[PDB]
Amino acid sequence: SQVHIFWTEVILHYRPCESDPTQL
Amino acid sequence: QVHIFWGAPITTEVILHYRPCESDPTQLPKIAEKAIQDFPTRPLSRFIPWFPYDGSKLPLRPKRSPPAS
Amino acid sequence: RQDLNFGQVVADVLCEFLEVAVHLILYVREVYGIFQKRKKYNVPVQMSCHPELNQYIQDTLHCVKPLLEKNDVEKVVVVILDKEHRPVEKFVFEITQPPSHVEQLLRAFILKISVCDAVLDHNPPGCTFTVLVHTREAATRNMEKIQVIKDFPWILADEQDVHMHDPRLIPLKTMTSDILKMQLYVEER
Amino acid sequence: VADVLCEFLEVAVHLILYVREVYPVGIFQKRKKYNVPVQMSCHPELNQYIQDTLHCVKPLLEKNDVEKVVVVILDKEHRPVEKFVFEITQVEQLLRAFILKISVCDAVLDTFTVLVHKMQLYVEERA
Amino acid sequence: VADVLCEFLEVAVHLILYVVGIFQKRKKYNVPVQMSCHPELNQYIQDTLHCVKPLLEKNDVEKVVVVILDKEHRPVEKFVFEITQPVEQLLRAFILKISVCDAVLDHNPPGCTFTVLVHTMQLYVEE
Amino acid sequence: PTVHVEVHQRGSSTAKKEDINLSVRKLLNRHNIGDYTWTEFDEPFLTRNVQSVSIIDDLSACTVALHIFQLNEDGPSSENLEEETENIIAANHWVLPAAEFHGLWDSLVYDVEVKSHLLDYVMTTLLFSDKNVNSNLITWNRVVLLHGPPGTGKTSLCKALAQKLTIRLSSRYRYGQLIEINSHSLFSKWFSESGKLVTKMFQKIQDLIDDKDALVFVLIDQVESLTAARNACRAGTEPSDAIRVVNAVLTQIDQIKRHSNVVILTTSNITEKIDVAFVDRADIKQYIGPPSAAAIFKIYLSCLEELMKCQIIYPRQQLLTLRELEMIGFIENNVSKLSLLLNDISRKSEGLSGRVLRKLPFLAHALYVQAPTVTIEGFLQALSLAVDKQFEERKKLA
Amino acid sequence: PTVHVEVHQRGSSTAKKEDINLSVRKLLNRHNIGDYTWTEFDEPFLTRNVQSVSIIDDLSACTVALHIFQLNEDGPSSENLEEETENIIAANHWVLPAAEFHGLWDSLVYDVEVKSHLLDYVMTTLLFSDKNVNSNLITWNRVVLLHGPPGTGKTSLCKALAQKLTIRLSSRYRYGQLIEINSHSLFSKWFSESGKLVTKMFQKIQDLIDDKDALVFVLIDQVESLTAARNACRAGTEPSDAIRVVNAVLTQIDQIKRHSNVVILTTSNITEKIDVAFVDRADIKQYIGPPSAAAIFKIYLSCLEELMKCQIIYPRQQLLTLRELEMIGFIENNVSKLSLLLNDISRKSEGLSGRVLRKLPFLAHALYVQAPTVTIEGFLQALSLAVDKQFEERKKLA
Amino acid sequence: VTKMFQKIQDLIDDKDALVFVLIDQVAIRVVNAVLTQIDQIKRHSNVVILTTSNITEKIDVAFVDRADIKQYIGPPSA
Ligand SMILES: Nc1ncnc2c1ncn2[C@@H]1O[C@H](COP(=O)(O)OP(=O)(O)OP(O)(O)=S)[C@@H](O)[C@H]1O
Ligand SMILES: Nc1ncnc2c1ncn2[C@@H]1O[C@H](COP(=O)(O)OP(=O)(O)OP(O)(O)=S)[C@@H](O)[C@H]1O
Repeated sequence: SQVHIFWTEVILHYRPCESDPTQL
Repeated sequence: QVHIFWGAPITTEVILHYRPCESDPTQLPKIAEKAIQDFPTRPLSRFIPWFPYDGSKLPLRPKRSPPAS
Repeated sequence: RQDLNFGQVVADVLCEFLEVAVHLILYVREVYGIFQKRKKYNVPVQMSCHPELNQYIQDTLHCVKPLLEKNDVEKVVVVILDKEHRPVEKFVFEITQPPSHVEQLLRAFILKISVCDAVLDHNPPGCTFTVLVHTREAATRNMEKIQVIKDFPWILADEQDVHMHDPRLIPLKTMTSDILKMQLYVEER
Repeated sequence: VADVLCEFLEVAVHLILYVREVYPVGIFQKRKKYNVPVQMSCHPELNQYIQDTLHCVKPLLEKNDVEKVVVVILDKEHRPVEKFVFEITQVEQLLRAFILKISVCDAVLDTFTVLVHKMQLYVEERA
Repeated sequence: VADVLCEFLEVAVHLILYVVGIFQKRKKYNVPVQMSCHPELNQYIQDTLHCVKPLLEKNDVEKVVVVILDKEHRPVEKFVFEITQPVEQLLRAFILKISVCDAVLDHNPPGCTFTVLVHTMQLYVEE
Repeated sequence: PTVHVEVHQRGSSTAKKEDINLSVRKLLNRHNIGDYTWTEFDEPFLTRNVQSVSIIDDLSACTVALHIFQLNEDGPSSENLEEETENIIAANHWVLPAAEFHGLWDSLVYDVEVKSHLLDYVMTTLLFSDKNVNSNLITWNRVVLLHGPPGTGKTSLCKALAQKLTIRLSSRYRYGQLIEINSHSLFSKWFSESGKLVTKMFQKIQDLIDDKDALVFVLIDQVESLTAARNACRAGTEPSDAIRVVNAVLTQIDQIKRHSNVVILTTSNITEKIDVAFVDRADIKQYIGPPSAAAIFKIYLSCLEELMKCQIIYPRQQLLTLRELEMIGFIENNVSKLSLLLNDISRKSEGLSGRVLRKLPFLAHALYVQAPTVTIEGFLQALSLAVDKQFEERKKLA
Repeated sequence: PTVHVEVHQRGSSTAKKEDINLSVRKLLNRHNIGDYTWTEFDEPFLTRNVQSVSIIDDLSACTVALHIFQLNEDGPSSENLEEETENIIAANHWVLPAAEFHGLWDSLVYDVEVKSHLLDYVMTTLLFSDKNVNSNLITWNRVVLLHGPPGTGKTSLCKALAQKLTIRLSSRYRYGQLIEINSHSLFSKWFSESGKLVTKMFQKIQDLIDDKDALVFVLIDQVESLTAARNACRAGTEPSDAIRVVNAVLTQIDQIKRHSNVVILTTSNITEKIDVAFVDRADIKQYIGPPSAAAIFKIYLSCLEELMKCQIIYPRQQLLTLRELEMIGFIENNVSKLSLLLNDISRKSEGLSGRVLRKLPFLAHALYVQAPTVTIEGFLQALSLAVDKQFEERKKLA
Repeated sequence: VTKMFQKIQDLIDDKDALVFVLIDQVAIRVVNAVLTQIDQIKRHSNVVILTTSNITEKIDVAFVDRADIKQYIGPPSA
């Protein structure tokens, strides 16, 4: 029911340190 | 932890919430990293009357009364 | 090339904006139940159904509307008051005037006075208003400019309807503007 | 109690939206629905929108990673022009007060995203 | 058991990053496995599983989908791990199932740049 | 030496830049064979993450540089007044690289080598910028003028420039802005209000300039309208428009000269009736002239193999370029006849503006041939009659 | 006679002033011997607290004058002049040398008569001021006007004068000042909102003159924006407010005539159709034409020297100057061959304005050279080609 | 022009409808927000735009320069 994107009501995940991928 | 719900249709990690059915934002994270950052913070300005109630400057008043009910 | 003059509405509209305001506030301040919910100025204004009270306002304000246009007026005050004619709710429109933005921010005004019933505690019903016209000249100087209306007469600053007190200002608004410093604030008692 | 403090935040968010005139559609009108003297929205889409945003921060707020509930009012560029920041350190007395607060806080002042980094509401506004 | 299952998901995700010289034999859970010495990756995968941890404290879960990406981040391969979540041979039996899977099948470019997902012991692969 | 390669990445493709670079370098080194463009690929990743690859001026050399770009989907943003938001400014705002601009740089055909001069101008600008030359000692006004006959694609070349520069110079500026200035909506004329209006749009230009990681191109159409010749005009009846609106732009542009990530591009029609104090503040004032015989032949080609590409002219006959006709030496032959007849149309269709040239196939397939599918030498005949149809129509309107 | 030395304090050279004075004194007593510029020293306090020591117009065991000066990195500091915060930026404010105008006085090249005159003017102003001459028997309005064909650099002359005089008079006055007036933010559409804004500007300037330790230069860039001709405004098109502005400006300029620390610098191009009642209110009206042959040679020599120093031209050659060329009697030889060929370029480049003469070293490397390096006689030929291109591009544009 | 063309665009993406759309006598007053929509629907294809302008040569840059073929009708016939 939920999916997470360690990169349906989706709980993504960001980890702001990695943020090179301009379009996440 | 910071919780950036882009939506409302017209160290510290980020638990952003995607929740898509459109797949066409093309910018959650930069706007998420925009909503996260503190920007020029205007100080809390204070309130004060500029015309106080002067005891030497007094008001006007008309005569008649309203229709009571 | 055409340089050109201007056509100010400056001092009059205020009171007649007060008209809307008072027609709203007489509603919201719970001092009107003969009021009806209506539509005007793109807001949920609550006005009065009585054309008789409409003409009563015509007399009370729309007769002095060019007479109130003297810029000497400091506090256009809706004193919301009991039988003693002393405030409980000082809607002090402190008109600090520096002589459609006016309704652009009276949008907030009307809208928030509408919300003021979520801030205004339960004021007892059965209490009327007086329009205290605070001028730059004390004790009602120049009776002519206040009794301009022939059928509608005016009175001097008699000891009862001249003073107010208990000034606890919670500035529900501080909406400065271009023409207006509408320092409206609801001074509770 | 957070199951009704979320609805108190509902009160807050829509009243900010309401007093800021973020839209000209005057949908808002007085709503004491279940005896709550607060002025919410008449869009059940948006009432349940706040409901499930707060639902999905319910495994997230009372976990107390919260360091400030920043209800940003967004911009045309989706910019935090007015971060209405609420500190998470928790009986109508506060409610009207917060209501009062918001109003008197909009006193000085003149598209919302609910970011979650005395309910000392303060406004970080553009100068 | 959820905690030790999360450590076995560690074993999985990273040994499957292996299943080149920047990797090394060391004792994990009383077996020698040839992974990476990277402390950043060690604690990063620990963080992935320990954010998966409250997720499994919810107990509502379907899969731990350890997506082995291509370099394009647009899956030409994948590894869905549909454990229907409610001795050493069997703690190594899972690893031999995945080894025989990558045996009949094939891996991806050296840096698999994988992004673990979860859908909230058995498995397969969508190639 | 050096050669340039540009590759269209798809918007729905999101692979990292360096993977794209490695894959295209792999394709090039495997193939390593003139200026033709790749469209066919043999790698599922590269297919779903690339649209085309192209060489811009048959050699196995490896002096290759890759420019990768994304033509932005949405069109123009609009610019209106700050407090008079109704119509005061209304400037156009392209966020380059933009979709509606591609293929534009290729289609245009000239014969004075405007493209190379006007591109290596900006290249040398960047060279002098990175080397830290004394801006007090060697300077440029960053203003390029283009004037010439009406309808001859003068303004087309500026959008092509901007597109080609935000493509070529990627990874040196994340993106480019292109502000199209309407020089007719800034003449609210009652006692120098337009001369005060230029100031607001130029402050907005300053706003878009200080974002020092974005290359900005300011495109002014009808630069004769904003800067009317004040001196020679013996009209004192012009109160403050001819003196306080030209002087209100000769300053705001001398103010952006100090910055370096800005370029001013201007399109003019009348060579005279423009302020002599603005024909000194332009680095390149290049004249775009009406197409010449070889140019006309090349444009007609472009049109005809365009029609063949879409199967309009179903029986595909090889259209021989003028170089092959020179090589054979104008020898009549069963395939060489069609190129010859095209070339006779080229001399007969001489002196027309490029816009009517790029129209003429439309009319020649409109009136003279209704066929949904056409054989060559009748369509060519349709052109040879439609050109005379255009001459007579122009003579009709006196 | 006196020779003048300027010594430049670096950013953190805070130490003192008198120590530097005496230190440069013993430096000059150890040297004692055209204009020169020292940048490399030996004594540690010199090498640390001094960036440059220039002797600007031999036996120096005579009268010598020092001017210690330190550049200030401040910025615009705009004056809002807002009545209700709706007004727009006016009167941008420059300060004691802002490092943006540094090196200006010597890059500009005119005839000899244009700088010495404009300097001893302000010098005699103070000479008369502090000898207590009678105010109303010999007086001046303290206003200078510069006119010439456009492009010949008459805003740089005023800003460089401000720089040079702030430095040259650092003893009589604590520091300098400059207000550049935005002559297009004073006007307003409404009735008698113009003259009030003009008098508001000049009363603000008057406030800035209240202190007698500053030295205020007021630069009105293009007067005809403000002092429009009064009678030439023909029937009906130009309202009355075009007269109130001019006479308010004239009255204010007369009202700030009494002080002694204000100089008003005003310029306008060949559009010298200035109101006569203002074109009489001017002590010095100087003509700034286009550069002459020697001026062209010096601009080109400076451009080439800077380019060699900056490593766009790698192989450095010692280019002669006119004085030695007339010394050798124009004898052709290897050392002067390139010098004479540059001179022949100059003799054929007569006619353009300075505004473009400092572009050509950028165009001749932007349009006729590909390698980011080139030898002299390989770059100087592209200079001739760019000169001819500019001339033709002028000619065919009518 | 906002919802009318969303309906029309629902009628365009299908290959079956030859939708032609008439504009009559060619936010509010700080643009008409009609351009951006009509310009974007120009792109869909199989949606052909006709405009009964009824206004002579005097024309704005907004629509009269994106229009390609322009014919004039004078007085009606007998
Ligand atoms: N010389 C040319 N070669 C090839 N195509 C041309 C040429 N000139 C014009 N075109 C085509 O003309 C169309 C538009 O040209 P425009 O640039 O609008 O002409 P223009 O010069 O703008 O005229 P003005 O000045 O705006 S009237 C483009 O689609 C060009 O492809
Ligand atoms: N005689 C000169 N020597 C060197 N440079 C000059 C000379 N004349 C002009 N220039 C160059 O001109 C460049 C710009 O001069 P500007 O002052 O902007 O011209 P200017 O006269 O403002 O033009 P207006 O304002 O249109 S008269 C300066 O950088 C000067 O170098």
